[PDB]
Amino acid sequence: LKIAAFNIRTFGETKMSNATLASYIVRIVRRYDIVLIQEVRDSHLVAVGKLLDYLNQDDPNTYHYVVSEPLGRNSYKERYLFLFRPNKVSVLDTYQYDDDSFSREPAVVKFSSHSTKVKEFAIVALHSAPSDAVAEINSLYDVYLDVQQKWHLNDVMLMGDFNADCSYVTSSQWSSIRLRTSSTFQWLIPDSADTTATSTNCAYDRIVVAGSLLQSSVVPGSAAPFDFQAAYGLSNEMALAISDHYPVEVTLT
Amino acid sequence: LKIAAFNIRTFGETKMSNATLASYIVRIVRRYDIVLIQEVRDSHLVAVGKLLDYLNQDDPNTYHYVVSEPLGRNSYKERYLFLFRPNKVSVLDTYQYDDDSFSREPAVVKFSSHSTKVKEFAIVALHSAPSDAVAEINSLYDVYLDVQQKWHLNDVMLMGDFNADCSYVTSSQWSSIRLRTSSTFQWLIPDSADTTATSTNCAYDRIVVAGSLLQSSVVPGSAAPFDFQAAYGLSNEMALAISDHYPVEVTLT
DNA sequence: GCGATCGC
DNA sequence: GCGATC
DNA sequence: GCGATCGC
DNA sequence: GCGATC
Ligand SMILES: *[C@@H]1O[C@H](CO)[C@H](O)[C@H](O)[C@H]1NC(C)=O
Ligand SMILES: *[C@@H]1O[C@H](CO)[C@H](O)[C@H](O)[C@H]1NC(C)=O
Repeated sequence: LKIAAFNIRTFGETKMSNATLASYIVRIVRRYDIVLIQEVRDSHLVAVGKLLDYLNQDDPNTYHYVVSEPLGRNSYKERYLFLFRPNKVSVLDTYQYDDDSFSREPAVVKFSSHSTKVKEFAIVALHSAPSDAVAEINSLYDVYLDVQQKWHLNDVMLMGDFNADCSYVTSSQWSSIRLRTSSTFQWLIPDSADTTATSTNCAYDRIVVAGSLLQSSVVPGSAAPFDFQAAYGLSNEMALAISDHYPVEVTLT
Repeated sequence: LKIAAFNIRTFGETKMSNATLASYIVRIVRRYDIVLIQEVRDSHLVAVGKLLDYLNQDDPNTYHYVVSEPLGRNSYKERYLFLFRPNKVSVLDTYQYDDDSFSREPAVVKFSSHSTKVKEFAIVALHSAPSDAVAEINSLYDVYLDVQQKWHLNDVMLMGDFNADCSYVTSSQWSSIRLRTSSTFQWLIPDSADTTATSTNCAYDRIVVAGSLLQSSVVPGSAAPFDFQAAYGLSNEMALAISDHYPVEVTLT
């Protein structure tokens, strides 16, 4: 099973209405069984509708989805969108963590997976606020505890664009982040990875796993950023038109 | 007499050490009798030394100067530098306004001018904080009153990079700015001027005059931004390497 | 400092 | 058009 | 979100 | 290397 987290810069009607752009997004999305799409700025779900239409052109149930409400303290809101192949996994339950620790309160989905060692697991999504990256990543530790009590599940994948490097999270701040220091979690995407399509070299996008079953289901060395620029022979300009971030992915067995 | 205010993006040792860059700065500076240079990030005055050396290669007294101390609340400091031709004008007095209304407290120079209608006038320099543009421009009204009481002088020129347009000062904020609403002042650079070398079209840099004598000394239509890119046949890249702003200038008679 | 979209 | 973001 | 220098 | 800016 292939899972990815993808920050698609300002995913909305404008990008989904460009046929060239749409085609590349569709291509990327089709690589995965489960894909978290962040930065969905689509109050009426018109862009999301268009995407599913493309994905479901040959079989109406190729992909299904779960979408959060528009999240944000002020006028700037984003949804978390989970795309999944219904023949591979099912959604057992979902929940919106709500506390005010986060700009975009984490969306949590409990999945059933027939084809892998782990049979049931949750995914916690987070597109952190660049400005409050340290505190938010640190707050995810409490979300993990929450999920654990709510569903009696230890097998949890924490994923998204954490802004977890470069100017947002410096080297001296790591020690104050419980999600990082705790031995309960395994960070699949290392600090040395480059998850940006831009000129920077930053490990913004992360994949964090907790639980013995989930940890043992991970295929060694499968976790990495997917450089779509290199894969598809695009120019930097074309790559940036799709997104400023690369998806981060992992394979489960 | 020709007076200008020029924000030279990060004026410092790096820019002054590039001979091509230095040459263009020198060319620009030589157009004027009095020139306010902002964004001087030169704690030891090495860049300022180099500039004067160029300017004074043929006659040791071609240009003289007055420099403020490094100004700023925190670690980011800038000096205000006034370059003047000593055969044209003299410095009678200077003063550092100090209150905490400003990020970079205005430097004030009182000049003597033999060749023009106005014989004595002050120049108030301000490189406002982009973020607190409205309040700072509004605070200049109080500085004007200050100068007026200190020296019994009504002939005052307020100049610099006020960040007075586009996202920093919007249309609905103008009415709260006393320097703008008061009939005491004449705004020489209009809102329709473009003072940036970048792609934006903004009237950031301004020239404001108070006092009857000074107002009547102004040559009608002489006040404008000096587009050095167009003047010297530079590429956009070369122009931006010099500065992101154009000098604003005026002629007095 | 810059540039972009959304959602009014 | 422009504010709140990334 | 990005990129630049200074001044440690 | 990195924080405080523009
Ligand atoms: C799609 O976006 C790209 C990359 O930004 C193009 O430049 C193209 O202009 C857009 N769409 C067109 C009209 O088909
Ligand atoms: C001067 O700066 C320019 C413009 O940015 C050049 O690209 C040039 O590389 C610099 N100086 C050189 C070494 O002489």
